[PDB]
Amino acid sequence: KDIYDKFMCIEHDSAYEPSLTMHRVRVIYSMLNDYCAKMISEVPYESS
Amino acid sequence: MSRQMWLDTSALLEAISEYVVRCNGDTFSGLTTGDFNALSNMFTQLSVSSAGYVSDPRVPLQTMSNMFVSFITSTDRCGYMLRKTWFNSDTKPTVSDDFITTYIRPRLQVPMSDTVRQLNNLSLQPSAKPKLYERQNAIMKGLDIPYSEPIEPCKLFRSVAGQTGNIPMMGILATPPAAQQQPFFVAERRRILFGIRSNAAIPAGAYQFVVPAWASVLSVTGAYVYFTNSFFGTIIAGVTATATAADAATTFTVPTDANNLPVQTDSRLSFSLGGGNINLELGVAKTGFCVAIEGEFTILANRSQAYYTLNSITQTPTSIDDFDVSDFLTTFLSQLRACGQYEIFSDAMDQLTNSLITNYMDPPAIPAGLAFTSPWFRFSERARTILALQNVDLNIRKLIVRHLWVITSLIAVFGRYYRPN
Amino acid sequence: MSRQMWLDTSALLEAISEYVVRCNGDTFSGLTTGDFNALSNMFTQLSVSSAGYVSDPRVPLQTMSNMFVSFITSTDRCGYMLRKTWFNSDTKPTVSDDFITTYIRPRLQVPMSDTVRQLNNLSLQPSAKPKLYERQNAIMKGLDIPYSEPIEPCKLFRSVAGQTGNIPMMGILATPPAAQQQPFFVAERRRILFGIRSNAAIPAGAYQFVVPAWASVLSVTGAYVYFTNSFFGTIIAGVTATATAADAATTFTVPTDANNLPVQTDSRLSFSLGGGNINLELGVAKTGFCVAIEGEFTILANRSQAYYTLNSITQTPTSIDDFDVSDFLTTFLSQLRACGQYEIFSDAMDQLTNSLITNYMDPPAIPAGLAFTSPWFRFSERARTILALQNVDLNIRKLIVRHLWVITSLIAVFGRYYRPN
Amino acid sequence: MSRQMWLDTSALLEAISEYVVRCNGDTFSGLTTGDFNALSNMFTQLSDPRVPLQTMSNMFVSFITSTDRCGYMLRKTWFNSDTKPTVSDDFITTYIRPRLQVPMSDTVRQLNNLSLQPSAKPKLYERQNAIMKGLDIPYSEPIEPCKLFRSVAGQTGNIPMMGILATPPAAQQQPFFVAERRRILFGIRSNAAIPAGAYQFVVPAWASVLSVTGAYVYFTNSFFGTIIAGVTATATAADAATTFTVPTDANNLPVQTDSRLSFSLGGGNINLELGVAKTGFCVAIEGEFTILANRSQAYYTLNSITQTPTSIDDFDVSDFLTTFLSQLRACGQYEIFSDAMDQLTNSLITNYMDPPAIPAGLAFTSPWFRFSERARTILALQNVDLNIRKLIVRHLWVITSLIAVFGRYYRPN
Amino acid sequence: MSRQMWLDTSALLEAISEYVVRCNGDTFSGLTTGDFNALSNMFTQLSVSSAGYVSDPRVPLQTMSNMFVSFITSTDRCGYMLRKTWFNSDTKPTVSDDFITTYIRPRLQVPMSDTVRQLNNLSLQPSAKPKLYERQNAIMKGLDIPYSEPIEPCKLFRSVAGQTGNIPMMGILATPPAAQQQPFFVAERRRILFGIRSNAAIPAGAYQFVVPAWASVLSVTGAYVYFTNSFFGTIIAGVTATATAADAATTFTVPTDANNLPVQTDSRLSFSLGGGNINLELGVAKTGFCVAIEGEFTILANRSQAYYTLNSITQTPTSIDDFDVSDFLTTFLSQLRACGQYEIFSDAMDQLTNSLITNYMDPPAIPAGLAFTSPWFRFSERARTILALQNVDLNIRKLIVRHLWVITSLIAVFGRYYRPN
Amino acid sequence: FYIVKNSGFVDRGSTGPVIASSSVYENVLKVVHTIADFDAANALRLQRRRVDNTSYTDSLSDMFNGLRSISSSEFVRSVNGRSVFTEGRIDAIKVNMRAKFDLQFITEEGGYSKPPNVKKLMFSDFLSFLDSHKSDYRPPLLTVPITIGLNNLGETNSNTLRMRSEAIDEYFSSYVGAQILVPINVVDTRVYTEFSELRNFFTGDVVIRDDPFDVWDGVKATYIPIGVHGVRLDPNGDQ
Amino acid sequence: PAVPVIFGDDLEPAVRERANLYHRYSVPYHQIELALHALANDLLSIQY
Repeated sequence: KDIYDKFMCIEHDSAYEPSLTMHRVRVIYSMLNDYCAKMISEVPYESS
Repeated sequence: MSRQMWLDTSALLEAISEYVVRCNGDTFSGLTTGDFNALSNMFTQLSVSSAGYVSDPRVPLQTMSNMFVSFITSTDRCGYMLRKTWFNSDTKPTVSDDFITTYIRPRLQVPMSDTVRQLNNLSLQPSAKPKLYERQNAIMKGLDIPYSEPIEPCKLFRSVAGQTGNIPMMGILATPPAAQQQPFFVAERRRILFGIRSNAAIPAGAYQFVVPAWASVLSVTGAYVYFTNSFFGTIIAGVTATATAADAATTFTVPTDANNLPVQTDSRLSFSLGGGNINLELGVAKTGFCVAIEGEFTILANRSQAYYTLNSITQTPTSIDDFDVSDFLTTFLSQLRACGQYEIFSDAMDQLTNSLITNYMDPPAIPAGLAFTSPWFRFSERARTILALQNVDLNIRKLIVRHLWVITSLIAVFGRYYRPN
Repeated sequence: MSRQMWLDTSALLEAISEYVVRCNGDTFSGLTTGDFNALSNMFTQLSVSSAGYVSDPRVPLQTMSNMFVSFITSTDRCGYMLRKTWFNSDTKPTVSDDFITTYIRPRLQVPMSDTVRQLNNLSLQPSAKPKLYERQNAIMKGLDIPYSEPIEPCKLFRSVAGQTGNIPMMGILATPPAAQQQPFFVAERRRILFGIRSNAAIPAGAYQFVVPAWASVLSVTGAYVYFTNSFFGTIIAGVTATATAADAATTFTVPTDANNLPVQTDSRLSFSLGGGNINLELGVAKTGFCVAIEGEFTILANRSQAYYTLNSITQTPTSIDDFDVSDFLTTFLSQLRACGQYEIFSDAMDQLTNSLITNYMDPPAIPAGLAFTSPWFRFSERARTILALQNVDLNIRKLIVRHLWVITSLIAVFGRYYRPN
Repeated sequence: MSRQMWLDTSALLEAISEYVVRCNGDTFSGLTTGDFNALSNMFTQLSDPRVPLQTMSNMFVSFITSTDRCGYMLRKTWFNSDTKPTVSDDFITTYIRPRLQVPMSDTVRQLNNLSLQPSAKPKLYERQNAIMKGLDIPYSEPIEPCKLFRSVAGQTGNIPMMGILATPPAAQQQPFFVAERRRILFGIRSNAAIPAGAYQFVVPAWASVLSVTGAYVYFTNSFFGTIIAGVTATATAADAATTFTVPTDANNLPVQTDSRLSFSLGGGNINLELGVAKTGFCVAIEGEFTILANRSQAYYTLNSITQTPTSIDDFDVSDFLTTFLSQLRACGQYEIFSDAMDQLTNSLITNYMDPPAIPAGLAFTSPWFRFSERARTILALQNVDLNIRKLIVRHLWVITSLIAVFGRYYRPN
Repeated sequence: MSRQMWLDTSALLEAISEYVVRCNGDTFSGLTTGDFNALSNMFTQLSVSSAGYVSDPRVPLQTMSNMFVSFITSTDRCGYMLRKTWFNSDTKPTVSDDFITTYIRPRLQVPMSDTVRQLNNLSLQPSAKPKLYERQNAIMKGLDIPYSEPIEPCKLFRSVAGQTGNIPMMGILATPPAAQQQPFFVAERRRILFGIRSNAAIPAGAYQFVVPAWASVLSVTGAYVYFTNSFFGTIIAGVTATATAADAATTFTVPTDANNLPVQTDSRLSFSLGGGNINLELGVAKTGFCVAIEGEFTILANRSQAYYTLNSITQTPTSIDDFDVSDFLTTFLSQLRACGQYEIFSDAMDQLTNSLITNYMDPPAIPAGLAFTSPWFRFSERARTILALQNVDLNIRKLIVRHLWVITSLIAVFGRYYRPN
Repeated sequence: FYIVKNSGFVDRGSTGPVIASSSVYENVLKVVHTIADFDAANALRLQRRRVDNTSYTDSLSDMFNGLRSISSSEFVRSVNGRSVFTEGRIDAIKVNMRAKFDLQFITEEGGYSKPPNVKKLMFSDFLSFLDSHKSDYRPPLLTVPITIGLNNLGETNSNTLRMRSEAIDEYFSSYVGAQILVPINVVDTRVYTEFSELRNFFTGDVVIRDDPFDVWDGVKATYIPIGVHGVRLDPNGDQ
Repeated sequence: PAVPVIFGDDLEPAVRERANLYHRYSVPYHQIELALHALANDLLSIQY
């Protein structure tokens, strides 16, 4: 239900607010930091 | 909705087309062309019911066409358009149908748009090959076509008591003659020509040619008028093209110009075939002759209504052109073949055509002996057929044709971007 | 650099032209025209050096032509453009030259430009006389041409097994016939011609015609089909155009349409010659007949590739047009003669066209029998020659013609503003 | 209800079948195969599992039996549009409804036309679509040329043309184009030698949509296992090459070579050139035959039909009815149905011609399951406009197939 | 990269296709069939990952093909896979091209996959018409093919010392005989033929037939062996198909079975043409005879290499099939024609073929005499021609053919979804 | 989204996963009026006219009344345990506006004691919406709720007669009543019946270095000049 | 099966990243879900 809201903004229609897409481009870059830069490094495992 | 609403939208789609052409290869980065903005603004207005700004047209344009094809395919939906009322009045109907509500709606600015249309008939160099809009208005509301707009006389041709056809006469004009036959008035693409053919010389004198109803609305500028023996590149027999530097000048007169008009001269002439009859004074006797008028032809002011309303049509059967729809269909057809729907589409138009015709005659039933020789897009031939029904009074046949034309035109405009896949 | 980089800039210069034409005599005192706005901005995009309002657009436009001629002449510089790969791949070459740096680079907005372009092929009324840019793309990248752009059949022509040429086949069509000959297929500017000539009457019935490889690309709309005896104005003997109101109907059918198409009738038709053959049915025997299709000719969808790729060519030697380059050179030539370089240029070109062919044949040397019968700008002829070399196989020949063409055009565009002084 | 609404269910039944044949003998004890699991869920999505399938066939026969019930499916309108109809018959209410997933389902269908190895023998569904909505058939699917055959100007039929090919020639006759199950034949029989040069052949209508891959083109003298007279399949290592060309291909296609060829008859004409004169020659193309892209419409629309009467296959229906019939004969209901169908067929023809009356000269030579024939019959009425005949065929077909699909589990008790 | 990487990916694509056909019309509303799930997951692995969610499978597939064509057509990019070493090694090349980093990469599971493969060769009912994958493995790595997989003998045919053709022999087997001729061994689609034809009789007794190289790996089950007089439907002249109700039993014997094999019996035979020569004992004299072995033909376990390694090739020139590539190209060709590139592509292929040929002969130059008589997609022929080059060592030609095939196959797989517009 | 007099979906006795819903399926709707866009919907809401002596109505409402109302009961209709829908199709108004649908799942245990509380959106609410946005200069977003009842009768198992059939239907009526809705087709779900495939959907790769990279940050690498030295001044390009 | 991080540098074998320094885990997450985090490898590359 919360699929990346800062970028979706269901409340606004990108077709009447070209401004949104601009805002998105902005978000994208900040997402590099919030998601892309966080590297999965620990998958837990056991011997069986 | 309104017949007007469809025309308006069509006009817009046509504008979009026009500007797509204007923008082709003129879209440079770092530069926002005034043309590109207009093209863009139009896109917006197309999908005005779902957007206030548009990125790339590739999609909404497609969608619109697809839906449109899905519309004029089902009689159930587009039925309201096949009724006698839709072609007559501007009564805003109520139709619950996604396509109609979403795309068909007022587009032109009133009244400013009309003002410009009028100011145009007066323009110096109107479009040589005009848009469908103009034609649509002529054929439907019977409005005027620009005074300086050139036209090919042969299209204007219709059937008259004397000679039944125009092209058919080519065969007879080639066969040497027996007696001094009736005068012939036939026409080509870039020139109109008349004369009298005989096996025995014609007494150099005064001869009167009645100008046929169809041509009595023509006018020429920059015309050379000479004597000739061909017609569409086909040799005419019973005609002399021979003449001597000593021959007595030959001239003709028109009820408009009080002055004599020279023949076989290098002078560019200007005259009008409206008003009545052409008086030709043959200066030297000739064994059959053919006068040719080659120049720029335009329809006279306020007489286009004759051509486009089918008032040129006096008797049945008659041969008639198609107002050039066929030259526009091309694209939509090529798109139908691209996805094998060309088959189903035809069967649908047939149903449409029939369903349309039906609504015109009381009681509601396909007339007797209605047999189509050609497919929905060979209009010319199909109109001939509609116009040849002896059990339906003329005025109605014309309407059937005029109405069917508009719809055909519309299809040629709205379907172009069809791609279901 | 990239072949694409050259095209893009050509399109720009070719666009600058367009707008210069638009602004002529529309440059008023207090007005600001979207056209002049576009133009003045485009004047800017030329020179990498500076971006100030151009008070005299003549200057930079000149400097550019001059720089170009000085580049296109020296094989040490423009050599890279004559490699096999330059006409093939979009791989930015490692070349450093003052011209290429200052004037060549990508300029078309992407992806928009392509979008517009395709949307265009579907447009209703495309330019009747296309910029070079369009051909450049079809000839080089094999792109589609507008679905409803007109074209003159005869250009489209190429040599076939049956008859060697088109224009030459005229003289033979003039000579009365020995006896019932084999079918002919010739093409004029505005019409296609086919039929069978004979001195003796040939029976009434069905007759099959194989449409040629070059003409199976055609499609017509708004057409009048009839019996004539003229080819380019010349009289065809061994054919009759006679007929009478009693004669039985003479219909012909095409594979693409399941309906009979009438001949010698006033109805306007539309049909596709891409079906592979015409089936004619003479209603009454004729002492030699010739059918004519006069209408609007268009190249079927996704088939223009045959014409622009030189794939319609099957014989050798062959008749080949020039894709209209001749019509664009006019300006450049008249500008060369102006400063007395028409001479010195022809010599640098011969070195170019030669050095070009060289790189096309492994191992690297001029072919034997390279007899150039005409100068660099009569392309139509020089092409026939390249395509007549028995040494090199067909493909490499064709490739050279295309590659040559592109260079030729590239000149026709960039040279124009040339004035050495 | 909707025509789509029926097709959708038809597809679901053909799916029940497919997975049933998949699960045969692959049903083990401590193992639940993915196929069985699907099959199971399909059974549920429809209504021991034999009882229900039965109830369904029953109620179907019961329905398609009475003209009062299924009347609407017989109207010219049901086949023409996707307009939901007003009808309350507790059969349609219980079994016919949308079952395919949109838009996905369609997307797949197209991705399929580009698939490398499509089904060699497709489901009725694919045919129904082509015939009804005019959809495309996979580009790589193969067909037997002789089915693609319709009557043309030059010759009446295909098979009948055999007895004429068996009779020695009188004099150099007219070109002939005929087709077998796995090959195409074309040439010119004659009792007198024929010079060597260039010979124009015009590819018939029906055959102009074919395309062959992996084909051997050689000179023969047989047709459907019968001797062709007035033709010589003779030659020598010295004879000059006998090539041929098509518009679609710029190069020469050799004959009598061990080389595998792939060309297309969409150009409209074959240009053949003999290197040595022959006392009658017959060229054969034997390979894999597929129908060119976007031209499969011709075949399934009956738009490839020009003359009257004409030759017409059954779009393979006969092959699917086998099951149903065999289940009819085991009930005695074979006759009853045979008749009820004779009415179903009349009524449908009726609703296609105004005014509403069984047209002049309608005697059926064969029963309802010999479609290939009854089709010939309907395509034979010249007193009724052409196009309307075609439609009645197409339309009649769809109902037939639907029967072939829904009756199978019929066991009236 | 690795030749292996390309196969693993090709396999995946072939799998996607398989599951598409599996899901056609089996995609119902309330359920996720296993097949669909698998198809879904395969789509997921095709793209990168950074290709996000798959809302419409048509797009990623479409995108992939587009990138593939712009790759496979540019020598500069796909060059690496044209050098000798790419075919004969699993060396990860140091090449940077975003098509490969995106799509080509090890996809198959090891060693489990390899194992499942081996197990299949021992499987009861293999796929009758197998995937390009299998062929790819055979032609390139020379792996084994399923023991029960059937094949049409006539494909296997290659030129031998005696008869140099399977099809050509037809025109001769139909010409009556001059005297007792040499034995002949030919093959059809579903049967093998051998015998001796004479104008005179042939005594009863033992006759030896040397089973040809190409056929010495054939095996048949469910076979009927009889006397016949047709070959591909063409009648065979100089042979008798006559027999008396009480004739002397005619039997033959192969080196793999100690028991005699009957002729003209309703018994279904099983034997293999491997091991030596067929010793045939003719019961009653006949004026020319022809034996037919008609049944299910399979390639003898573990000897498929002969066929696919192109080892069964003894003489030059030679007959050779295409391993069926033509049957797979169909779609890609249709897609090419449908967007106008069939030509631009056909050019780029000659370029690819030529460069490949090149890297196989030291020193690096297109061998003289090389001239193709067919287009890239008619492999069967081009192979013949490659194999006919007298200049190059036989074993190198053999390699070239094999190599070209793999590339060609790869095309047939990856290009299918091409749509540039 | 669609506007309709009354609706719901009960499929009692089914073994499928869906047995009830606040909405219906697309094919059950009969579109008799189509409101093109927010503007138009808003415009109709504002065309008030006098009906009689003391009452007025408005083109939008006026249009809503033109719809046939199908008795709540008729939706939960059942025959011998299986839900059936003898009624026709639901007359409805199609409004082409962008809208968000709030999905909600409810599990039907089988114990028909406490009726679930399903969120239903009435025509009245839609008007209340159009009036709070009458002036907006760009279309507002309507959040349309849609509940789906999941079949979880498995936890309920006995053959004893407890209540009357009529009671069960009455229970399920809790799902009907909605006037503004979005088709069930809108809800995109994947439904697995064999655990196996549920897993095959949920599987992915992550390749990870066993030991974390050691990233050096404060490395100080600066040039240092060597002592005094013989300096050669490169000579200029000569001739 | 192969190193996930693609460093374009030319290094001494001794220190060159190699396959056996990594292990690949199959987790109950759809690729779509892990997607973004996979970019870290690309970022880790051009930066260090």
